Amino acid sequence: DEITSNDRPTPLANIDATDVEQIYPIESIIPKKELQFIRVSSILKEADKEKKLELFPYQNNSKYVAKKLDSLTQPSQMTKLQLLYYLSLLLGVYENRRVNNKTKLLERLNSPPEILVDGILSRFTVIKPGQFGRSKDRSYFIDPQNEDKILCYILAIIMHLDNFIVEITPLAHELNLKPSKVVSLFRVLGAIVKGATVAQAEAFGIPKSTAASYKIATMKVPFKL
Amino acid sequence: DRLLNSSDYTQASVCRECGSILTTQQSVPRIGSISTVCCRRCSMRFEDAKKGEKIFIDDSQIWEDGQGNKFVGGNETTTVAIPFVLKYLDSELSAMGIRLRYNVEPK
Amino acid sequence: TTCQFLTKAVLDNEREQLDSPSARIVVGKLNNVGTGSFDVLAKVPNA
Amino acid sequence: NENRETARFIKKHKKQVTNPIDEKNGTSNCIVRVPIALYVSLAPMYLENPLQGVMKQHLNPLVMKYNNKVGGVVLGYEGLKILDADPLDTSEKLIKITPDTPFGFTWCHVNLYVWQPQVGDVLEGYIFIQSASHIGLLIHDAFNASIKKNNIPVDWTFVHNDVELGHWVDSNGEPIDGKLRFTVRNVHTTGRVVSVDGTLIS
Amino acid sequence: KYICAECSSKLSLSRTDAVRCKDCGHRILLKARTKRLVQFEAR
Amino acid sequence: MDISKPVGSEITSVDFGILTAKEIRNLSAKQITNPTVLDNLGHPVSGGLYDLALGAFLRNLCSTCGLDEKFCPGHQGHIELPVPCYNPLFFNQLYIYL
Amino acid sequence: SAAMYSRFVKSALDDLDKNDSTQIGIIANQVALPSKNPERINDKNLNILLDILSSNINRIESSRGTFLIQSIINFEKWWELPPHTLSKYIYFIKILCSSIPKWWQDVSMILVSCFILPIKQTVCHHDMLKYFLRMIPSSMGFIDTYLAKFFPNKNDTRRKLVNYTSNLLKLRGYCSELGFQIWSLLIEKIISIDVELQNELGIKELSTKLDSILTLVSTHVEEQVTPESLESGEGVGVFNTLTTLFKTHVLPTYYTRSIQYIMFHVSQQQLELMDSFLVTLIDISFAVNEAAEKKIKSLQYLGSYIARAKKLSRTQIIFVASYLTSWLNRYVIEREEEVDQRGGMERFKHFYAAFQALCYIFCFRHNIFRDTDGNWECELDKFFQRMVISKFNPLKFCNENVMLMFARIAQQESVAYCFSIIENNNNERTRQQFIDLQSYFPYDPLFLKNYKILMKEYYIEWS
Amino acid sequence: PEDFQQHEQIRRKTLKEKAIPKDQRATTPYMTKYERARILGTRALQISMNAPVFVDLEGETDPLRIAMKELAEKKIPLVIRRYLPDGSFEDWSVEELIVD
Amino acid sequence: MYKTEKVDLALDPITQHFGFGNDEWPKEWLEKLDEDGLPYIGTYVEEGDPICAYFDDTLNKTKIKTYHSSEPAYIEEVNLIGDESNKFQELQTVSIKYRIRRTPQIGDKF
Amino acid sequence: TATTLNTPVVIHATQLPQHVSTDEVLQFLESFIDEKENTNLSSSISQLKRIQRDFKGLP
Amino acid sequence: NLSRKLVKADSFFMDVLVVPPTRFRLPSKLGEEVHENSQNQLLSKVLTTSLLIRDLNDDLSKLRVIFSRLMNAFVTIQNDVNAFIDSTKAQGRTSGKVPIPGVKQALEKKEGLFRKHMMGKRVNYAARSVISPDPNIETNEIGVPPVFAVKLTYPEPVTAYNIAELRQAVINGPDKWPGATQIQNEDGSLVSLIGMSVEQRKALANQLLTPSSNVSTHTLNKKVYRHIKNRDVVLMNRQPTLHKASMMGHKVRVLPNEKTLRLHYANTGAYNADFDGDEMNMHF
Ligand SMILES: [Zn+2]
Ligand SMILES: [Zn+2]
Ligand SMILES: [Zn+2]
Repeated sequence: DEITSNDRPTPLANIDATDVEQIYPIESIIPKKELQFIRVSSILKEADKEKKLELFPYQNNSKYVAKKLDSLTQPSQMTKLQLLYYLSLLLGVYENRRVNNKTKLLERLNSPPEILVDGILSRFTVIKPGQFGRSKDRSYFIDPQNEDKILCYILAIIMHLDNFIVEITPLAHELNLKPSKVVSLFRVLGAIVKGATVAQAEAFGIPKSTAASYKIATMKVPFKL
Repeated sequence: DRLLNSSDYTQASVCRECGSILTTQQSVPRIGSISTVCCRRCSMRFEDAKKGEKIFIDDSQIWEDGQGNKFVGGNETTTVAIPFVLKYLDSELSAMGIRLRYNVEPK
Repeated sequence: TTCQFLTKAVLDNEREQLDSPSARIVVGKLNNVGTGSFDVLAKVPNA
Repeated sequence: NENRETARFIKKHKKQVTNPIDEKNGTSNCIVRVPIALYVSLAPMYLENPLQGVMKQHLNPLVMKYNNKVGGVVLGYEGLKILDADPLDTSEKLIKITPDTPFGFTWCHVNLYVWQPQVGDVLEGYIFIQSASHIGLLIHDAFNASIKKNNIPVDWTFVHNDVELGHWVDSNGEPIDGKLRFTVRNVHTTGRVVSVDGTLIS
Repeated sequence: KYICAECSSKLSLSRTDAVRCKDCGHRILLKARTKRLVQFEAR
Repeated sequence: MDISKPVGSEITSVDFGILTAKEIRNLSAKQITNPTVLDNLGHPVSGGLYDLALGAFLRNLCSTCGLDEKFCPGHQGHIELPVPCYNPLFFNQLYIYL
Repeated sequence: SAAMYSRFVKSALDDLDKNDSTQIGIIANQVALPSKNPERINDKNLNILLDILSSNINRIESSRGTFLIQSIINFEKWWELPPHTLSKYIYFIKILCSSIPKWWQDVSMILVSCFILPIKQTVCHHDMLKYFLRMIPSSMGFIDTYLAKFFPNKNDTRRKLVNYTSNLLKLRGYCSELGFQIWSLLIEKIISIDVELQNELGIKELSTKLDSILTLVSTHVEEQVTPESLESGEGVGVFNTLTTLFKTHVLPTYYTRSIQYIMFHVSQQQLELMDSFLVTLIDISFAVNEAAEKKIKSLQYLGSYIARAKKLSRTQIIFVASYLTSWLNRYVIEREEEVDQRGGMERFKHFYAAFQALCYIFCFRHNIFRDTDGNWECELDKFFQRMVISKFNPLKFCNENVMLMFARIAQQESVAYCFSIIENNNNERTRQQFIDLQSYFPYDPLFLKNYKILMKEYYIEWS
Repeated sequence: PEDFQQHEQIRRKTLKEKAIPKDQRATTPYMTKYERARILGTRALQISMNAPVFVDLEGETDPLRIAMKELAEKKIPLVIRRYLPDGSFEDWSVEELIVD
Repeated sequence: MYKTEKVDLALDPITQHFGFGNDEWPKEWLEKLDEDGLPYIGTYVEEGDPICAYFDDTLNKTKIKTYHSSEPAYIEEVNLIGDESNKFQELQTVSIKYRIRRTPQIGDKF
Repeated sequence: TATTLNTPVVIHATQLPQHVSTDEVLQFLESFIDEKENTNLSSSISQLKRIQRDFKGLP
Repeated sequence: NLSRKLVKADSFFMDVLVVPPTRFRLPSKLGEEVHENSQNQLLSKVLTTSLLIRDLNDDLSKLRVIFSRLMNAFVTIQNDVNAFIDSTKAQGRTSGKVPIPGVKQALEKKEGLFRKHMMGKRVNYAARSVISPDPNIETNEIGVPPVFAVKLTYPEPVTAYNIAELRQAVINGPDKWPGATQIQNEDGSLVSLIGMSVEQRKALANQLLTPSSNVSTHTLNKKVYRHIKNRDVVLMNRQPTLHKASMMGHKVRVLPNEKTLRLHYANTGAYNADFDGDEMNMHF
């Protein structure tokens, strides 16, 4: 059901590096060509959040894009800001999962570059081949293969933007899922679910009395051989 | 008006020279192509386009299928007044181990 | 016994005009045992 | 069971008529008459004039296009025959009506002009108006042609405008009058109006 | 407006409530009538 | 059936046959050999018993005709047996000719 | 930097022949932004581009060349240009799609859809069109699904729709020999506002839009049909198919009254072209194997086509329609021996209408019905006297409005005598909806206030 | 063209061989009820498709009721075939057929 | 005659809730529903009329359960069923009783 | 489109394509055109009178 | 044999068991539980029996009891294909109330496939109803309620012949006295009127007779589907009948009254009828 072998949505990953931030590349997800074609030199000319989330192509209702937006405001942190346009299309396909053309989808995004778009359509969507779209653009479809393929770019961004931790309930429930959906989904890349330690208990605001049900997921070292 | 025109009339399509209804398609066309309707049994694969010199194919037999391939043959098929239950039946009996053939009056 | 009346029917591989209405209507056709046992022609004026 | 099957490769792929050069005048002959048995359906409004009433039924919307079975781009009809089902010539005659609908049948055979594309044969070109990635080639000033980038000669070269369609430069640098050349390599069937697609190595 | 089914122990409960009758351990709750200018049938 | 739709042909007869390996080449679009039909996650597996290359299952697009299930009949498929086995139908006939 | 831009667009076209082709797709994402944004392509960078792309211009058709052609032709709102940049861009439409029926097919998709625009914004929207209607013979194939395609309904706002109704009279005026296609949408869509009108006799939107059609279309088409093109131009070809086209979109619909004003205005201006339509009303009802209700309305198109006008050869009105007065002799000689047979009275829809339509001329023009000498026209003392007490009683099954104007003029002018019969009518006195066709008169008095500008010309009051 | 005419003059001779003209007529020469249950409604849907009419109908807006006003008046332009069921037909018309 | 209907929900924490939450459900069907999501007592149900408009959890929306029968009747009783359970849950089963007013019309049987 | 009312159902060829020269049909297209006036029949007149000038006339 | 075809042994062996299409194996939802087609349960018994014995030639050719992995499974390779087709003879099943029906048993339920699907079809455009006797019917009318005079409709074309009565059907619609419910057009549209207002009931009646935009369908015309009249025929027949004179057609007069069907007095001799609860059909 996939050109990737055997049901796992993991592309060519890395487990055999030495650097902490370089344990998993986004080149496994977003290739070199689309990653370097962003006119990014106009974002941090402005600073206020009203003047940042109102010139992007997509405006959501919630703060699920901007939950780490104040963690990057300096232009010393531009490498993950290319992911924040991808934050603006992290939900760019699934909350419009019903419709699958592009010129109707052009009224969803106020003038983006189309070269930034069709790396996700060619792989992560299952195409309806129709020439009624092809004089315009590339139509597609989302099959029932595509329910847990659409979250790992949070386990390498929302993990990545706060020094490699992920908490359950601001992730299992801001994505609207039950916290038992993920335990059979934790070990799809090499992630480890674990409890409450002796130092990092303050990273959400929990006591020690629910510490056996306070379960965290993080990455420190290359995955244990 | 009763036993055929209940809801079971249709313009089903029959490949003549093998005699089936379940075999043909309304194929997803090429870029400019319109109304690409063909059969798959009386056709053959374009990987077998070999051989008198090799004859130049005439573009009325190059036609895109569903999976993405390209194969060649089995073109003409018209609309035949058929019940769907018969269209159910010749695949019901194909599975049990009987091959089936039909034919029409205009050849 | 139409399970067993095809070992004596497919094996022979016949050609049936299927003109009885227990075979004429299974393809959908006008009946020879009634008011459509023929057709109508149509006079036209000229060539 | 190897060589017996292989005979059908040609009888359903034989070029029905191939044509050599014509008159030595630049053009070539691919206008030709074919009678065909057009199994048409009737016009129940028009059972007082089927000499016209079935002509407006599958014949005037049959013009100026290509089909599957004649293997050529049909152009025009002549000699309207209509056929019967009797040992009868006769002025008035019978039409078999359908036993389900007023849309009757007749298995008549009438005589058609057709244009056909052949392979490797020369054909006329007129400077009509010149394109960007095409040279203007109006075959009989009626239908269009096509080229590619990968099949243009070296001495074929171009100049764009400078003061105020497009200038083309031959092997030495002087434009000519309307008559052009074009050879045939492929065809493309399924556009809106059909056209051919060839090379220029002859 | 939710009259219990044990001993008609009248309660007016909302959502997110611990359902029990309010003298003993019974669960089932009915619902009462409210006046509405509704046109009804008489022939 | 409507008067506004004619039909330009009919059906005359019937003909029979018996399943040979030659007519398995062009009869279908894809093999079927994987045991289960769809796993967890909701997708029907491709190259599967509900393949999309064998019809159109559960409102997906049909990967043989390219249009929706309102215009999809569903297409023929085929297994390949480990050994070519009997047809118990015809077990009453070529038992004796054997 | 102008020399720095010229090498930025010359280094693009090279490596597609080296199969790299880097700098191609970067520009075509810039030519699709609106004019709301200063970071798009502009005047200088485009004409430099449209000549450097034209170095060796056989470089479009490849596996990567659908992304380039579209947004150049989709330069949205392309009438914002000074007359220096405007030259080479219009030339580029004349080089890009001059022979390929694939994107020039998407050009007339634009040039017809941009005819909804005002006329002073279409200085070249139709002059681009008219050039290939005189040079190319067969570009008429793929515009034949482009006429009724770009008709929106009234869900769109007002000024885009009805301005499109005028923008194709420029285009037809140079494309004359074709004749029939351009009407084939605008013949149908007179009915659609009219269907929503007589059942409304949300209604105010039918006031000024009908003012935006009636005074609009019946003036510029009126300047098409002109005496300077009778027998030298293309004027005879105008009349050849504006009768049968009137027959197939005014006659098949009933109770739909704004549509009979097409040829009601341009041929009343003269003498012959009315009489060209006087033979048009003849051939309709006078055959055998025609329709069912063809005897009533077509000769009811002679009722107020004679009465309420002014320019008629009235020596020919008795003369040309003498066959209908010879019908009234033919109806009484050969066809009064059939009534006591199988059947009722309603075989003869031809009799209560065409006799009524000639009596619809009666109450309106009584000074025409007298000569100089003192007699009556065609001996009215016997002709309308013989038809009183016959086997039909033509004073029994009648109309209300006009067939009870039969009471003033019949006595004071001494025409007939029916005053002791009116009491005798209502004792003896499908078919229940047969009155629906025999109650409406085609050319009724005019109600509007700003199309009466055109049609108070040949329209008189009650006397 | 090769074995097209193998199927062009195999039908123009198996129409001679299968025909019977009016001289060798052998069937019952009446306008019978299955015929009357045929040629009305075969013209009635045919006359429903705006076919021409010869006789003035009495406004009787039913497609069936016009043809019985023609059948007892004979301006009915239809021709009946009749099968002798082992490979021979027989021809008629309505002008030389009379009603029960 | 009586037709006691019922409403069973999702055949894990409880995620199906009677009543309304906080979305805006399309009005004009105030005419049958109390804001607790249970209907009235004694109103005239038709086909084209909600019964138990309840508030979801998977989108946090209010879905509407209309009437699947012809039978233009009135609405009578409301029972509330849940589970006696020490880890007690919010009640998730309503068994609503109808009474259909059957006049003796022609074609009945005596 | 393309149904039995829009397209004839079965088409086949009678015989071999009896060939004419390019100038032969210049005498025999006039009977196809001049029998017209004694949408598609609009575009059957104007575009075919402009292919007259392939081998007969000049614009 | 006009084609001169050789008969070969390869047909009489089952190489392939061709699997039925998607639209013929579709799992619907029925009951408290849901599970897919019982054909696919036969197929997914064969594959994991095939693919158990498929992967043993790995264990002999890429070089004892391992030979019994194939022979005593060949008896189940045999038992694969047969119980797909015919399950008269499989392994000894206990009284578990059901062995699974493959195709031929799954054709004929109570030996009723042709008897309910092919020959004895379930039919659209019907009416089942309780009967009643009533006078003033001349033995071939049926008085009908208006609720069967609004539901069963009749296709009928427009012409230059059916306009005056036929525009009355369009202007009522599905409301009352018989009207017009599904207006179609020159191509085959389905323009309903079950929610379109009386503005759209007076509109479409001035629209129905129009020549087609496509001149390829130049002769056709719109079909106003009126309900039922005094001018059409209802066929009616009793269900347990066992003779010829039971399929007796009648015309119909609309009868503004309650909801049953009205047989005439004299007609009860044919149908072998009572009125003790017995009730017969109605077709159209
Ligand atoms: Zn085939
Ligand atoms: Zn209590
Ligand atoms: Zn398919």
